[PDB]
Amino acid sequence: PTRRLVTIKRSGVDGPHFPLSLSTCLFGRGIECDIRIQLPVVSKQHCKIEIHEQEAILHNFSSTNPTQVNGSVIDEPVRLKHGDVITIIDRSFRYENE
Amino acid sequence: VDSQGPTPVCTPTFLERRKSQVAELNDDDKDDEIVFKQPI
Repeated sequence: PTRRLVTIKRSGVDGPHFPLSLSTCLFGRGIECDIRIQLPVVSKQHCKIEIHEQEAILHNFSSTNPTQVNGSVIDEPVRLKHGDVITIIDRSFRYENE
Repeated sequence: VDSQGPTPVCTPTFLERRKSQVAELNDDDKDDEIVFKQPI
């Protein structure tokens, strides 16, 4: 896989990594989600990523708690760039491109 | 909480509890609260 995602812990230490091998990565409480979090403050889809030969696009489905990127909310769709970090409440995922 | 229940917005109380919880936790965090659907 070219795209790799690293999990950030509440303590600020990186742990297990998630390879975005699949063309779609969905974060949330829903099981159908590629990444599931057992937090009651997490939306069913929270964040959705779509990977196109062109580039990687992150969609914000969290209407209750918007996803933050580079320390900023993404009310609208945003193209992912190598080095861009997705931040969820107290948890964030570092995006690495190849 | 069911993956099909309510979704309360994260507030100052929730964030403070997590920070406290981290202090109450240790290297045992290893088993945080994130689950990977696909293999890693």
